[PDB]
Amino acid sequence: TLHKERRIGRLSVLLLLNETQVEELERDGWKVCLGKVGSMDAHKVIAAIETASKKSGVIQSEGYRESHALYHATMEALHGVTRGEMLLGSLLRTVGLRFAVLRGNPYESEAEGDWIAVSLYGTIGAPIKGLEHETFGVGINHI
Amino acid sequence: TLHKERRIGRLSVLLLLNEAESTQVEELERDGWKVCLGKVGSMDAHKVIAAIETASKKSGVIQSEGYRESHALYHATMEALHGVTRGEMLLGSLLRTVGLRFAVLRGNPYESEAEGDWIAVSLYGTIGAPIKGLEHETFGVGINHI
Amino acid sequence: TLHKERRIGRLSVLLLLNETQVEELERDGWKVCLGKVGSMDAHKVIAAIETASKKSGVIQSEGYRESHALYHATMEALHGVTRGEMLLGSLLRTVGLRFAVLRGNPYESEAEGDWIAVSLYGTIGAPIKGLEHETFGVGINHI
Amino acid sequence: TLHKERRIGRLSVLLLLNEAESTQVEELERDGWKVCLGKVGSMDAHKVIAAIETASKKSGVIQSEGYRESHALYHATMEALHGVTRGEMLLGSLLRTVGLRFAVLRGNPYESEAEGDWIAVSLYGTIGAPIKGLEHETFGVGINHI
Amino acid sequence: TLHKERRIGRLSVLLLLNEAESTQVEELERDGWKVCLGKVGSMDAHKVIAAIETASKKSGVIQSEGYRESHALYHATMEALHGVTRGEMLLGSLLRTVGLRFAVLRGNPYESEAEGDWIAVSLYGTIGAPIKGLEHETFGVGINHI
Amino acid sequence: TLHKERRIGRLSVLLLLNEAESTQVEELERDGWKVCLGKVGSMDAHKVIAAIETASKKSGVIQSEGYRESHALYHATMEALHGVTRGEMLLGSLLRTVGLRFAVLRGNPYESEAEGDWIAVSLYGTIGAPIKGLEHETFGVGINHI
Ligand SMILES: N[C@@H](Cc1c[nH]c[nH+]1)C(=O)O
Ligand SMILES: N[C@@H](Cc1c[nH]c[nH+]1)C(=O)O
Ligand SMILES: N[C@@H](Cc1c[nH]c[nH+]1)C(=O)O
Ligand SMILES: N[C@@H](Cc1c[nH]c[nH+]1)C(=O)O
Ligand SMILES: N[C@@H](Cc1c[nH]c[nH+]1)C(=O)O
Ligand SMILES: N[C@@H](Cc1c[nH]c[nH+]1)C(=O)O
Ligand SMILES: [Mn+2]
Ligand SMILES: [Mn+2]
Ligand SMILES: [Mn+2]
Ligand SMILES: [Mn+2]
Ligand SMILES: [Mn+2]
Ligand SMILES: [Mn+2]
Repeated sequence: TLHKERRIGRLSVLLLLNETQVEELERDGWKVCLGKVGSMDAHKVIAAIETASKKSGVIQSEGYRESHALYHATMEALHGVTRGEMLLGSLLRTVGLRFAVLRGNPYESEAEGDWIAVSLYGTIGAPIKGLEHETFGVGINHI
Repeated sequence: TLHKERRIGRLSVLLLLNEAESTQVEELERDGWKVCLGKVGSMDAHKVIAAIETASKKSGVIQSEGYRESHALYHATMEALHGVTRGEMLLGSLLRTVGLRFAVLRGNPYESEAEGDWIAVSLYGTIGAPIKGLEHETFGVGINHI
Repeated sequence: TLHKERRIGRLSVLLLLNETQVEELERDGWKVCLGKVGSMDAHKVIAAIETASKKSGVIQSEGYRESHALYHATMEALHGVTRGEMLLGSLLRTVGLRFAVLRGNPYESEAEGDWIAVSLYGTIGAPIKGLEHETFGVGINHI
Repeated sequence: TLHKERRIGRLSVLLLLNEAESTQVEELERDGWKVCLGKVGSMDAHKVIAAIETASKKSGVIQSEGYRESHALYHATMEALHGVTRGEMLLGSLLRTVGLRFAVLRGNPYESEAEGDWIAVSLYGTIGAPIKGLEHETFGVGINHI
Repeated sequence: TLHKERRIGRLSVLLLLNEAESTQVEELERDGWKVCLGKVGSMDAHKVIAAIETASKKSGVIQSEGYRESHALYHATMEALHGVTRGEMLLGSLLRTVGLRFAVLRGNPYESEAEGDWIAVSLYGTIGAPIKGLEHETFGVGINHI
Repeated sequence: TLHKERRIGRLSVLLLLNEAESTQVEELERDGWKVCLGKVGSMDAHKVIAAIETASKKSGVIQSEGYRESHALYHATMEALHGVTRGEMLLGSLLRTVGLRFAVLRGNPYESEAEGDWIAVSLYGTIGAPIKGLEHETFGVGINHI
């Protein structure tokens, strides 16, 4: 059962859209990461979220287990951004994204352990400036 | 070019995530924005499409008669369900259910008036098993022209 | 190398859209089947094409090999009709379709054997009359 | 309701499959139809999207300036590539190539003028390995509102 | 680094395809593996998932309480179904059915004791028309951290 | 009806996972099966496909000339890749790579001599980040009539 006050998905988004909310979240038991990425190569958008998440202390740089949790969460977020085909550049479109990574327990029971949320917000469009609209994605996984 | 003050997607989400109590709906409307808000919980994805659709028709978000409007919204709803289902646009057949809250926002988000009106379909809620506690959050935003 | 005069895909479509072209095609070495299907259940659209194909002599009712060839071809056609999600009814949409099945060799070499083409044309829309547009699909497989 | 005389999809295909030599383009145009025709062969799917797009811009099928037009056509091209790729919208990364012919038709296909204008993207050609003979036919039709 | 002697994927599959007075489930358990075997035949995916989840909770492979382990086993099954369905995670609605045998394995397949527990869902059986003899083999394996 | 002794899927997989002075390829060939084994590691799907196709044509599993058998082996590989990629048939473009071992088997797995020849492509290895130790097992099997 989700704890009304710690819905990690909702929080990672509210954090992503508003222009230190991080301090507040960190004051509560949240591990938080933030970054920007503009690319037409999905692997760059993925490598950046991983690099940022490991740089800050959101997930362990050592081992595979947390990288697995984060990778799959990003994949679930990239789904909301690409809507059907997980392709950017190859389908003549590129993204300018802002992302947010949260790690912690969103449930009432302490036995649920930590979970990780990957959130993406920005524009998706043609390889030109004024040719795009908003794109959103949120990935949630157990870690 | 886009607007810092009129990003239909961002806005539509803000309204979706906020519980109370103030009227963020009044603000958007007063500002040339057609807005809809409803909540749907189903094991059938078609019920979620119908729900949003109908509400978008009662509240003059889109036109009740015709198809051109109902079409731009169908794909918006669809593109919103991708973020929600992430891969397989299936719920009950995949032993999963959704408890959702939705927001349909219609209006032009561009600096240039020539871009015409657009519509966004944002979704939020939970996705998990048929049983109550087992689940986590699920998000989805769809932006179509109209 | 395809034989300019016997492009099975092109022929199954030209046959599907025009209001006996079948006789002519049959006069050449083509096995042809025709039918109509209106449904919100994909399995019905699939079972009809199979039933029609076996009734007429397009494929063998006996055995699995030809049913396999036809099933996969229909699946490839259903892709063009559903565009992304192979769902009709469950995604609040239904179809009224006309289909065409062709069997024969479309290549210059006789060693290419027979191939089978599944073609679909009609409307895809809401569970209401004047709320739809055209949908098309063509599946091609070796048999 | 639809028209027996103005089904943008059916028509767009007829023009695509016919080789000569008469001018079926003259007929459609004379009858309030924006029409485009080109051929593209690529191992890169983006080149097929660009090709159709650009031609639709040179020939005033859609508007060169703005986005609202370029958007309705992108999804049409996309929905057309589903019929072509059938599952994975990939070509070269899946060791396959396409030799295509495309037709972009813009105009209203409904009995009621209120439905506004629509655009269809039909594709036809071959899909097979990089080598010449190895391949079979491939078809795809995309219909978006605009 | 995957400990060459404890490759959870490979083992679960070998168990799955083994015709054997010789219990392999015994060895696997003597060694720290929690093992579960089953069989479910159906034209409904949600029944296969359900069948695997219930067998897993009854035997001790995963916890009956809490979401965490259920979430882990769910996505793992999902990934195994991908191999079985190859494209469209649908059975009856695409006029096809499956007769599966299934293994679920839990343990640490790595050298480092920090990797913790992982889980593998493995499927093997047939897939084909509702009619008895028209079908061919199908296989699927999903691995996930738990 | 799948002849219990010649289940092409199961065999190809067992061969794939077998550590063995004991050649199984021998028995399979003594019995009418055309067998091919290989290994390809890469972050490019088109290389895996290519690798399988070349090995298959060099050894005699499929004809080097004509499209028919190539078309058969192509879709079969495609279906096997689905299990390996589970959702997105992409490797490097999704920051991941695979180290596969592969078997290709050709023969009639049915009782009736009319079913003719069928073909199975089976894959097993790892999938994970470009960096050495971060990965887990992956499996895939595609069956098709040839
Ligand atoms: N609007 C498109 C992206 C795009 C590319 N070019 C123009 N638009 C989408 O939904 O992804
Ligand atoms: N975790 C699943 C939903 C679910 C099904 N059962 C339990 N949870 C998802 O991401 O959609
Ligand atoms: N036009 C939709 C179908 C639909 C259902 N309801 C309205 N439209 C499509 O592309 O499939
Ligand atoms: N047959 C493949 C294309 C192909 C690749 N290589 C040979 N043919 C398809 O249906 O797309
Ligand atoms: N051969 C089909 C199953 C099937 C349906 N009808 C006949 N066979 C598959 O690969 O899923
Ligand atoms: N675990 C991923 C592969 C991966 C990419 N990065 C790390 N691991 C998969 O299931 O494909
Ligand atoms: Mn993984
Ligand atoms: Mn549509
Ligand atoms: Mn099959
Ligand atoms: Mn778009
Ligand atoms: Mn989940
Ligand atoms: Mn093919």
